[PDB]
Amino acid sequence: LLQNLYQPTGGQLLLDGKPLPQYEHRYLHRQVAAVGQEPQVFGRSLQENIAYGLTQKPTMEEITAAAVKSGAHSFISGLPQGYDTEVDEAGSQLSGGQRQAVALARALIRKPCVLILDDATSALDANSQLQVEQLLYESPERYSRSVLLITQHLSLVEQADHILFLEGGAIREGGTHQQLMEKKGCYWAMVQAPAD
Amino acid sequence: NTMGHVHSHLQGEVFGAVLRQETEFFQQNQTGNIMSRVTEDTSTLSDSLS
Amino acid sequence: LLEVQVRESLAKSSQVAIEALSAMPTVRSFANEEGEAQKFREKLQEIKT
Amino acid sequence: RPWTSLLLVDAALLWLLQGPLGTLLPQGLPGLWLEGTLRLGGLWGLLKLRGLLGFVGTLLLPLCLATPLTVSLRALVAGASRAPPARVASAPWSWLLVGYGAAGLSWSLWAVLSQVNNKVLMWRLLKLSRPDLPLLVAAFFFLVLAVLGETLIPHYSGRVIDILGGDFDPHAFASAIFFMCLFSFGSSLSAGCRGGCFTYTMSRINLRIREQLFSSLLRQDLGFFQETKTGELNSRLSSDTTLMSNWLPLNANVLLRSLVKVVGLYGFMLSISPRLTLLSLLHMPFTIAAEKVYNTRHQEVLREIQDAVARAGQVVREAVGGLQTVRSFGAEEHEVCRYKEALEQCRQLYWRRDLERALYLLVRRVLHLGVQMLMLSCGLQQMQDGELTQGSLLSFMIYQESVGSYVQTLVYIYGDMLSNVGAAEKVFSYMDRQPNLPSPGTLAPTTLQGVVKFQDVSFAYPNRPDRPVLKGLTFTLRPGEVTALVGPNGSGKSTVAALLQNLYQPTGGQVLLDEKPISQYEHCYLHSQVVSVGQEPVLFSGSVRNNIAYGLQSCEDDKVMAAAQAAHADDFIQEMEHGIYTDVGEKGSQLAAGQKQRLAIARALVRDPRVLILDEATSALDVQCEQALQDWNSRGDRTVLVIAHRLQTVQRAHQILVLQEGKLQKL
Ligand SMILES: Nc1ncnc2c1ncn2[C@@H]1O[C@H](COP(=O)(O)OP(=O)(O)O)[C@@H](O)[C@H]1O
Ligand SMILES: [Mg+2]
Repeated sequence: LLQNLYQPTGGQLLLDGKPLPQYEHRYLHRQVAAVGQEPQVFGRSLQENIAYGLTQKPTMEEITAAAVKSGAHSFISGLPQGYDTEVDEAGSQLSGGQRQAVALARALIRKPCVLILDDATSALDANSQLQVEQLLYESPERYSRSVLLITQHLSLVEQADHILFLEGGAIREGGTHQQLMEKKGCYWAMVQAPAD
Repeated sequence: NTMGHVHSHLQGEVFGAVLRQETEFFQQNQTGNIMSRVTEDTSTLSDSLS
Repeated sequence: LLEVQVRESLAKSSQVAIEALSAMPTVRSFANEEGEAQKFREKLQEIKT
Repeated sequence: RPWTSLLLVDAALLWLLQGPLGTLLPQGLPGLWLEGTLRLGGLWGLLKLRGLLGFVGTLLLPLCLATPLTVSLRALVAGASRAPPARVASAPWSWLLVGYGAAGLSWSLWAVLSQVNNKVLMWRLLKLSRPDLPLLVAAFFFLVLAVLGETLIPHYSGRVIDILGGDFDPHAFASAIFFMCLFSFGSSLSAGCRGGCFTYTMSRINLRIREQLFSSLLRQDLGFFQETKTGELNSRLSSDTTLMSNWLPLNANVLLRSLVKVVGLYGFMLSISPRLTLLSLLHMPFTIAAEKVYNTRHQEVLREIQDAVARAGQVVREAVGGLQTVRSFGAEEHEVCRYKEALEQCRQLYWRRDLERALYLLVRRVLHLGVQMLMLSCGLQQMQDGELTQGSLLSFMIYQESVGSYVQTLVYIYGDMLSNVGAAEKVFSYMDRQPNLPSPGTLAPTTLQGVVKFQDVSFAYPNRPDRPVLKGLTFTLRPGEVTALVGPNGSGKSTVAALLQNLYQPTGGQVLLDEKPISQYEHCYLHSQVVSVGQEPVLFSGSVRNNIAYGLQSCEDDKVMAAAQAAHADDFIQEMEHGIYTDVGEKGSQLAAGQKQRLAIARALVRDPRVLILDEATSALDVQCEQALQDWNSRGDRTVLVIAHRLQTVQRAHQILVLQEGKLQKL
């Protein structure tokens, strides 16, 4: 819904105080960027995957900066052809975690105002997890964007400014980590479920 | 030459129209089906036309 | 009407082929090449009729 | 240099043969033959001595024996009663000039004229068309009947015309009309049956091609699908198959009619005038040379066209398959631009093909007009000389033009069929490709313990063999115990899973199931006893029941329900519109990620596998389901390999194997 793929049946969803359909297609989709749950990678060079949909082709400096931010520079640089490494149609060359890093670099190269991360840390290794934590809660650019962090890694959720427990399609509770832990509601039960 | 131009223009128009649809149009119509309609139906139509 | 049916059957065959050839590790990991072949053959049988 | 030397030596030899040497030689046909042999011998010797026979030898035998041989043929057709022929050297310069021109033109035609791949592909097409033999027999029978009736219609048409033009006798008019109608009716019936049979044969051949190509593709190794693209394979399967059978109804009919008629027409024109009949063969060299050139160009352009069509199909495949990702970057216009560029390339290739074909048709029309003018001139000269009468000349012109048209049609249609069959070379290549896999096994033991053993297994993907992924892995998996394979991304854990399922072969070492190589087990038994829950499960469009029992010939609904219950998929299955008969969507699109993982787990568990490989089977799973599916997988008689990115919910495993950069690390 936040990417304008579907229109809400009820209520209203406002970006900067105006509905998403009132914004231009490409403007909206370069101002709101999302890393999907199973990110799709096309059969092209990693350079063309990272910059996919930009009207003005970015310079390699921008692409490498995005890869550094997402942690994809480490493995892309080590490839025999580097950023010119043609990717398979299904992206089978890129292992799980590397594909998510490439998708995150693709999202970040746009410098979006809204950044959605949909279970984007499931496959990232320790280095990329540290990179995403730095990007969220430490980077100077965090002040220029809002992040919707859909996840199940409580390490990042604990630092989240706000937490929303969407259970059954409705938000059963919300607030900071301390408030939810005090309430001992669904969030506390989920956190202490493994400890049971 | 004219028929080649017609064929190319028609295929491009069909592909653009398909891509202009909504997100659920691609859950009712499956990838191979749409691909066959775009690539094969147009080609046969144009050959018969010419 | 006849040609509409023919095009629809060809499209269904294309769907079967595209779906099978895109998940070959999954088809082979369950030894189901014969089933995909059977689905394709059913669509071809419609086209033949 | 060589040409001037040839001219000088030829002039010297002719001058010598004109002098006292010629007087010794006899007069008549033997004299000309001996003079030609002496000329050829002198030229051959004087060129072998001077070492200029490397490329001028081909022109020697014609140039020296074109004049005598010609004369002989004349004396064999028009008779030798005429005056004895004159010697080459004694003949004026015009004969020598015409001989030089004839030798040069024949040399050029033979250079142009001097295929096996096309012949073998056509033989393969005939082998594939063998099952349609009865239909072809019926079509040939109906074709023969149609020709026989069409030979009878003209007599009664002419009778009707004559009756109308002259005295009108109603009885004769009615009889002629009746017989014309009768024969037209019969011929039309036969023609319709013939056309229907040919069309049905073409359709059957097309469907057979498609089925065989798809069944062959399904047998290929996985590197074949890594090195190819799905959209291009579909483009082959839906367009090159059409090309392979796109001409039978028309080309076959035309070829067979022309074949039936040419022999009789040649017999007739031999009956009228063998001399002019031999003259009429002037067209064949040029026809065949032009056909060869055009066919080469045509086949090349057809192959390029098919390649471009495949590329455009791949563009559409990627754009539509990943629609939600292109639409989430506002990149539909980019995809349309890419497709339009591909279509422009295809259009330019089409234009080249059509332009070349039009130019070829123009060229052969010009050839036909010129040869007909030449034949008319020669026949007029003969008629003036008194050799043949006006009626004979007209009849021969009709017959010879008809045979010329028939032969040109035969050549063109045969070349067109060869080009169409050979442009679809990748279809035959895929149908005849041999998978890079070991020979199928035959072991289907009733009882399987499940003891797996990797022994010094080293693996490198055949697409990139220069980069090893596994380096001397060695371990054992025992039944009733759990082994947790843990390591960072790119370690090679999914490679271990693929090797354990026999999807790839190790470049070194062995993978043993019950002390025997895993490649020695039957395909179906192996993959029903060794099952895996993949990293990102792939579902297929259809009912949930089919997805769960995907690959089982007969699985009862109770087993499907039990598998769903075991995987905790029954909770959300009953909330669907139709339960287990609800369509999941292409790639399981109408589902949540955890629901897809649970469905994959249920599919894996429905088989009661002896070896179970859970490759990140609990990544996209909520904490409650992760805890629920913790360790009940094992039942004391099942080997389990739980691949985990980290040491998460795996410390309850009997054995722990850490893998880093393709190397196993001891605890
Ligand atoms: N189909 C393939 N063709 C070529 N190289 C591949 C293929 N699949 C994987 N690789 C390479 O082999 C490596 C092995 O890692 P892999 O086992 O796929 O991931 P992980 O170790 O995270 O389970 C990958 O990182 C990739 O570089
Ligand atoms: Mg893996």
